[PDB]
Amino acid sequence: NMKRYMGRDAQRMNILAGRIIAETVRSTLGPKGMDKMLVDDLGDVVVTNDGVTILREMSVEHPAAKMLIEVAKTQEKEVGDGTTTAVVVAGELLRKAEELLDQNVHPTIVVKGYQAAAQKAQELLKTIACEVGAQDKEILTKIAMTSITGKGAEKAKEKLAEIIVEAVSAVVDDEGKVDKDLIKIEKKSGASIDDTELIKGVLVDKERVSAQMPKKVTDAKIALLNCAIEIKETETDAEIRITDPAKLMEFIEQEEKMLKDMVAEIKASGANVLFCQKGIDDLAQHYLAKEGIVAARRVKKSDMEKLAKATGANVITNIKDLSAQDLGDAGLVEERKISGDSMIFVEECKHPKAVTMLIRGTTEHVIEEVARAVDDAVGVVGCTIEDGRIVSGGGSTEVELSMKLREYAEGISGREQLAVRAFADALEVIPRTLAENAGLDAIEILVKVRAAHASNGNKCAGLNVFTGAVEDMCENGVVEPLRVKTQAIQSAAESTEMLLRIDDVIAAEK
Amino acid sequence: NMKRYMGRDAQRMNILAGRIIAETVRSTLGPKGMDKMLVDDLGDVVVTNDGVTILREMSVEHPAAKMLIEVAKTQEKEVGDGTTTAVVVAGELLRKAEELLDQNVHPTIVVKGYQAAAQKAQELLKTIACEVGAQDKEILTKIAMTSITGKGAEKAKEKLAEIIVEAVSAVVDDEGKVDKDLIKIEKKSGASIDDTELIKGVLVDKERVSAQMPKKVTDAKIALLNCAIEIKETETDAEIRITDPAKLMEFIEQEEKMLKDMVAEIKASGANVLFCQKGIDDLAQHYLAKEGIVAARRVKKSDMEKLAKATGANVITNIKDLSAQDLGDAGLVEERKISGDSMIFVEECKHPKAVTMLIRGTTEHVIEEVARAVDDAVGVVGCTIEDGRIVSGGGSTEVELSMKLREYAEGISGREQLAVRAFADALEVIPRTLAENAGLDAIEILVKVRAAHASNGNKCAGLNVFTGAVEDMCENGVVEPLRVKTQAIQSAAESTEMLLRIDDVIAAEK
Amino acid sequence: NMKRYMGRDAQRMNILAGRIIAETVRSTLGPKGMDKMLVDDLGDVVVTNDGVTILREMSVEHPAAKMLIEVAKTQEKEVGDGTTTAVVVAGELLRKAEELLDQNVHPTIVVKGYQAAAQKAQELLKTIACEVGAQDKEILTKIAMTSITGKGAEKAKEKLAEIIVEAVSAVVDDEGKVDKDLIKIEKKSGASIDDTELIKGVLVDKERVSAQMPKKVTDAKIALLNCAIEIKETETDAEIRITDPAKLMEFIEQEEKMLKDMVAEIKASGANVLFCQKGIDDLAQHYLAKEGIVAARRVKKSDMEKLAKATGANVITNIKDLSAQDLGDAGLVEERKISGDSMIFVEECKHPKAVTMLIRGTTEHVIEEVARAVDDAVGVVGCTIEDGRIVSGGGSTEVELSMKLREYAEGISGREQLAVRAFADALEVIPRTLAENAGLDAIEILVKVRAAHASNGNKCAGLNVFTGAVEDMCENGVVEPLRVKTQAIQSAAESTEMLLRIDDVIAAEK
Amino acid sequence: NMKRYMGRDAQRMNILAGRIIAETVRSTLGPKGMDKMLVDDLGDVVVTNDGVTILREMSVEHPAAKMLIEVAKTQEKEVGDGTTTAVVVAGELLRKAEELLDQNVHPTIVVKGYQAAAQKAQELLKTIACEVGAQDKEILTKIAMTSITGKGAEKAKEKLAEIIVEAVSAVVDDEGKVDKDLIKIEKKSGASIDDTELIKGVLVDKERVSAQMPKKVTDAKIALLNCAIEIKETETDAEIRITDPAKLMEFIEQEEKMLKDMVAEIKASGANVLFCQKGIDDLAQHYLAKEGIVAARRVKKSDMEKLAKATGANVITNIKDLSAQDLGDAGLVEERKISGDSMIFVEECKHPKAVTMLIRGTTEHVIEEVARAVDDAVGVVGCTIEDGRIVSGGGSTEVELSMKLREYAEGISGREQLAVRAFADALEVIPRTLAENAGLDAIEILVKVRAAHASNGNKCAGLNVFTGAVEDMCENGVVEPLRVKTQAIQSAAESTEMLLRIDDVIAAEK
Repeated sequence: NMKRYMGRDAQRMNILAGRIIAETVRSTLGPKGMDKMLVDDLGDVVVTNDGVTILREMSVEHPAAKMLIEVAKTQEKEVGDGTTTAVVVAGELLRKAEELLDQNVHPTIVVKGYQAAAQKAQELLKTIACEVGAQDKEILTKIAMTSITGKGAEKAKEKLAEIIVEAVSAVVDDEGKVDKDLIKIEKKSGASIDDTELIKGVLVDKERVSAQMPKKVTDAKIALLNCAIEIKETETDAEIRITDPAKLMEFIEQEEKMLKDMVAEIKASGANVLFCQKGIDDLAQHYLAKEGIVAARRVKKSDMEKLAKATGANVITNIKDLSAQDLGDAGLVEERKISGDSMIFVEECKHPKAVTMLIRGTTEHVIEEVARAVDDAVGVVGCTIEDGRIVSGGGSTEVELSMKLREYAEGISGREQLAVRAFADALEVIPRTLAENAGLDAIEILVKVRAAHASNGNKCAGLNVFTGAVEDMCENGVVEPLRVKTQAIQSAAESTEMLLRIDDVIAAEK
Repeated sequence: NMKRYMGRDAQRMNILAGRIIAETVRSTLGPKGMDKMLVDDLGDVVVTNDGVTILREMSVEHPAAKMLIEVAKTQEKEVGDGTTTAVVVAGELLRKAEELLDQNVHPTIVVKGYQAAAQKAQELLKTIACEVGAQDKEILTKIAMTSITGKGAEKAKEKLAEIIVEAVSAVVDDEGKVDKDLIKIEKKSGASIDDTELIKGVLVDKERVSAQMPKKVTDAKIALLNCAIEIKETETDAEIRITDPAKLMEFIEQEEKMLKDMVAEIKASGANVLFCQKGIDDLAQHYLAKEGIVAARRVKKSDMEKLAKATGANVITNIKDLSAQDLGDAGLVEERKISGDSMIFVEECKHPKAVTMLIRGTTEHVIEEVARAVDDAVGVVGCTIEDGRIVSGGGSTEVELSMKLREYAEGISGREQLAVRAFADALEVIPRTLAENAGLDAIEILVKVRAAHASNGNKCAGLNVFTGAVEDMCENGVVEPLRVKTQAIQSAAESTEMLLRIDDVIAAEK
Repeated sequence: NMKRYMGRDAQRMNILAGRIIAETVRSTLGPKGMDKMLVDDLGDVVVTNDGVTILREMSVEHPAAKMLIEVAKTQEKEVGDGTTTAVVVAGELLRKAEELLDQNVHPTIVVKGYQAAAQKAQELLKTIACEVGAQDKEILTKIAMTSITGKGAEKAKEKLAEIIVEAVSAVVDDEGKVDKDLIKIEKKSGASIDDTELIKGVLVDKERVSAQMPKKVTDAKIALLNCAIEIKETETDAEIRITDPAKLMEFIEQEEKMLKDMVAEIKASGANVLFCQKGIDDLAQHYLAKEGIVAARRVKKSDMEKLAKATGANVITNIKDLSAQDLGDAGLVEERKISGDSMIFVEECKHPKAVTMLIRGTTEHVIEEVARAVDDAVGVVGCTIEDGRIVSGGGSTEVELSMKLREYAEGISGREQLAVRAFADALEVIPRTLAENAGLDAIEILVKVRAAHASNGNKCAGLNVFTGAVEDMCENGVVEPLRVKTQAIQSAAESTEMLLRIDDVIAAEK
Repeated sequence: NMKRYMGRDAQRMNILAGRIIAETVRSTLGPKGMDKMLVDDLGDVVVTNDGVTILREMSVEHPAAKMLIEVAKTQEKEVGDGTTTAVVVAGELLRKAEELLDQNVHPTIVVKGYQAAAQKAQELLKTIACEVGAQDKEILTKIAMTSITGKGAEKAKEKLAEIIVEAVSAVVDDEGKVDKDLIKIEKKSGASIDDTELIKGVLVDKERVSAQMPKKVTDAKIALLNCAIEIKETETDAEIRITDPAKLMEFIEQEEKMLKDMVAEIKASGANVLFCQKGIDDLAQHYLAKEGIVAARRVKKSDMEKLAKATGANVITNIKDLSAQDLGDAGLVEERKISGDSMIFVEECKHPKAVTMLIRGTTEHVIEEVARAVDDAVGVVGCTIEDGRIVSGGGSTEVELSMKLREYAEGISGREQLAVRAFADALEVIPRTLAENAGLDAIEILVKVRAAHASNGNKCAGLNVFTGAVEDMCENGVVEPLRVKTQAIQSAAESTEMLLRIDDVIAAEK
């Protein structure tokens, strides 16, 4: 019952099917891209702009499509959004090989061509790289503004870019390995995007441990405890053997003394706020309250980590080693209710190594996609400070790229010319698809812009989709990180190279 | 319902079916070989070039095909890639026997012939053996370059061969038993092949045990512990019987003292990095951190083994025997995140007995097959230093081999001549299949190259598939280990010999 | 639904069905015999030459066939291979009785005849017995060379016979009860038969217990321990009741002391190699390593037994009784990897009472059947030294046997003549079937060889299947143990005798 | 359950499916074309080279494919073979529109382009027309030799072309409407093609009506009767009322007299051979035999028609009007058995207006396809004398056609350029597909031949598939009727034009 594909059969399936996946998602590309609604088997509803979410959620059957998950997953780790860009070009590359395969051009020649094209593209990528001010926050923000496109919340790119770039600039480390996961994205539905804000510290989704404890403490002295605040029990099994009535109270009171004195030791640190990863004994809560100590229980480990990054406090295992010099600082620690939801807010931190962006919004889908938009911008900004070099975006540079690729094809010649020239031909699909999704005549845009664009020193001329005509991309600030174009485009092809080597598909049906 | 085959019936099935398996995989052979896509019953997708993976993953039904698994499995242990070479010749040997069997040539005569052919081939194998510089790394690398063919990452054979041969030369032992499993292949998807590199030490896929511990230590003092760092519990069952309140704290504190002092003993070794195969008590982490000790927990035993090979450190069971002289060394021990994945890197080791090659790449399939390519090259290089003798490859030598096999057939005569001559005839299928898969007229190549090749002292003349014409294989460096051709070809036949003795197949259907 | 057979009905079934089993396996007989492929219900594949394997694996339905399992099973215990010989004759004996039964010859007369034939055959067996040098190893080897026929690895009978006969001569005991199970056959797929070898000692399929222990020790001092090397626990239930904190360390250290001192006692024996049938405590490994003791854990009991036979070491239960005089010796004990498989080799033993033959080969089937071939040769050689008397083989002697059986029939006369003469007629089927399977005219061979063979003193004239003509079997060394022909042939008939008494078959269907 | 296609959906289906039909039949094109085996639902076997047979016999499901039946059916009526030529180009035209449709080029623009291309092609067709001798039989035969290609009986084109062209030249009428159905193709399996021959007259598959009649008559006097030779019965119902015994014989004898005298009247015409479309009374046979009249009964109407064309005899209804001047002539009328099959042969006719080609051959398939080959040649020869103008064939002229089509595209410009240039691009697929089916590098042939072909006055340069290289088509006589290229190519596109207008497919499942 399972189908078996060899040679041309496998080619027809792999090419058409992967192309069909691309044909499905091609509409999502860029400022003019639209969105998709995916509902799973259990009936749960997801609204997405994200290609990876689309691929990982859609019930993908053909292996060749499943390959795109691997590529897009890597694209997520490096560049974030715009993966549609790579997919669409690959779809054309599949079509371009189909045409050459119909001529019976040897598959290894096509791949040989793409390898040479990758090497030549690397040179071209280094050539198009525009050096920019590595520390200029405002221009960096301008890049972030372009980064915030292809979602409906770019109307507020003003505040949004400010928060996102500020957050990244805050976490800048000597070494580029800066992990954007050190910037927390906190989601809370309710209200609208207008209430979104930057917290120079951390928001903890927990409740005040005891109702009687202070609700707000300004210059807090933060302690981090990962141990439970209870009567400690040994690892070795042990049992009390009582032989006299008074012992009943002596041992009960001993546990009272161990807890109480342990709390006195907590108090002896000077701590005024204490975060516990595990639980807190009811009586512990009582004494801590009487000691004026504000407590948070069962704090999620990753939150414990961000607390350390914000306050400077170190997680202590043994209270006996806990001293005042182990305490961290926060300009304000306060218990807050947002949309009536009790949470513990760590704000105004002195020298936070991590920060948290609070996102507000009308629905779960709103806050999911806005939060996703923030992660996306944050990734590309991170790359932008990681290599202070950019290129114009919007499909404009790919014209200049194909421009000289055609020259290489002419200098190479023969059948290899076909493979490289076809690559170049596919490289132009990006502006072509943008134009079509923008509702414009793509032939008009490509011909006319290509004519203007080529012109030796007219590099930045691209398409303005708002006025629907050729325009200088530079002054409008339509640019992209060098890294995003670099890794996405080159890898897009290099992964296809393996698919092109496939001449036999033997697949069982699940 | 089960089918039963005897005599000719069994012959027709065994010959056709095994031939069909060969017909399926024949396309995968050599520099011009293509790839296959296999998807299992659960829908999981595998992309492979490897014959053994193909046979062990494919749902093989006919026993005769299952036999090839046994041969290919041995081929893997000795020679690695190129198993297609043996399979294809065997397929022709099956066809050649079919023709002779249609004449009713006695099966034992065919086998008798192949036995004589194996013995004569051994003499011929010793004759074609070219002695080469046993320690010449660069020429060895040139061999490795040929070894890296039949995969799409040979574009980077420059760096790749350098790492692979360097790694093997590093682990050279007085005795040839050098086990290439002493060279670790570490896979990490992300980025592209470009980032692949040689680690003169070991990469450990674990996280820093305590967040507060040093993240980087240059000249580290490595200790290897296989015991858990916890309060030790006896093998004999034991229970504490408490009769006084103060005992509760005395025993709790006793465990604190046993742990703490045990840690002091760890500190007394001078160790600055400690690897634990089992777990580490939370409080242990605290004290070790305060002692400035960098710790790794739950370290995989095989990683513990490579750590010993890299640092010189010995795995200690009893801390009481742990002393500074038991410590090993590493030029750098550092906590790193790659693609945002926390790992512990042991680099720049002084005199590493094992090394680790880090492979980067765009997809899981990329890193699987590149890693497989590395294992393959490593095996054939190992054989190459194991016997410093080589032969030309590419099907060229097999012409010279059949050349004199024909002379033997003429000196032997009779019906035995048919068996030996048929063997020789089958021996030429290799260049023949390469030619066909290369898109060329195989008769043209065989006739014309055979004419040139024979010519007494024109041994190295083989086929250049890039220009598609006869060429001197020597100057182009198209060569293979003596061992690979030796074991693969001789065994290929010797296994068939048993199949030829089969005159009755009685098989139940699963 | 079950079928019921009486009288002639049962005769027709029993005779035809058992004959059909014989007709199936008759092709496997002798130097010219072929092989069979049996695949079970689970799809597992077995390749065999062995009749017992064929019968015990085949799904046998008819009871009469199941009877042959009992006979062949006994044949295995006494003579090993050649069981086809007995089966085929019995098949003819069934046919010969059918002819006589069609005349209504009384069943008890047929059996009465076979009883007399067994008695007369015993006299004839004693008469044909050729006395040979009981201790001549080389001629014994020549017998072993004939023993190695009917498998495809007789090409290497040179080395193979040398190892097999040497191994038997090594284990010769004053008493003939020598059990060939005292010679171990060790199988390792990989490489080819060429690497097969004799180990004057034992190969143990286990790993070095601690990585730090010596990997090779020449003149080893072997100790055999069947007890686990751990803190000993009493048979009586016991529990420690701790009342003071210091006890925690006192009891932990007590176990450290019991283990450590126990190891000191091990060291006090002088032992340098220790085999443990059970497990070894992790700390025990540490101390033993520090003491320079090479250890093997979880050693299979039968391996413990062969170790005793090789080294002279005695298995000790109580270490307290272990002394240096209990230690055994081995010329070399070494940790080896074969095909990358860690194993512990006990070689060069001084006065080994057992030896181990290492078999190499390309597939599992190779090593199974080669190992089976070794067991077979070993059994018939054992019989050959057990009674230093032989006869010519190849069906030649059975002519001389029938020759005088015909004389007995003539001296007996009457209906009894028919039974005995028919037995004699069946006795000639062996050379007849060999001839047919050899592709020759069986009537030509039987008539012509019978004419020459009879001739008073021309006993050794038999068939040379290689040149396909009559030849003196003696000079070509085509001979068999007296025992094999004796037990196999006589019993073959004596078991049939019971089947002939069956006049009623009432069998339920499973 | 039925599927519904709109817009792109319908485009993808129509384009792919029709292309797939083309991909199936493309292999059948030209001298190097191969054949197909089609077996219907009832199991009957058809072997064909003919596209129309392929389409009308294959179970075609998609309407777009069914459209090709309409085109090919017309192609059959005008040009006969080579329909694959049109189909393949259309398949590329579908692919070329797919590429333009993927750019969203307006469908009417594509069609507008093809309309202009048809008009320009008409001019180009008139331009390439080579005027040739209208009555030169031998050169005409040379054209017929090319016409006989793409079937395996062209080995005998010598005799075959001679018969076919002679037959056409024989039936030449002042007016071109000459219907080739006036040349009968008579099939008789048996013997081989060698016995094929031209009959200047007609072969009738009927038996001699009376065994006693002459078996052979040289200068026969032919009469054609379409009425039955029986006692005539009135249209009006009538009954005889007998009142006297003698009347019984009077009326019986009256019928004897009416028949007999009617026969005398037949004899009075002088006729010596008589063909009856209906039956012949038994007694009529008797008298006609006695009168020396050779008779054929139940003659098929179409055979009656060819008899008139051969002899000049006119079909008579009323014998009373039959006179000697109504008789036709034949040089020989004879009863013959071929392969033992009695038939009536009308040969050596004086001035035959129709002729019959007798085809012999080994199988039914042989005579079906050879007969089909004869019909095909006859059609294209007919066209060739219908307009005494030809062009080179073999894909050579289509290069020159596209050559100037490219010039038109350049002189037209804009988006219309794309449509026309794409047409031109598709026009080259013919030599491209020939090259591929010829086993050659199509890019090599197209590039190299295009380079030579273009060259102003180098028109006739095409591909010689026998030597596999460029060659002057003229001297080798590789030419085609002006009509065949004209009607086939232009119509091929004009039919596609309608398919391109399809934007909605609503199809029920049968």
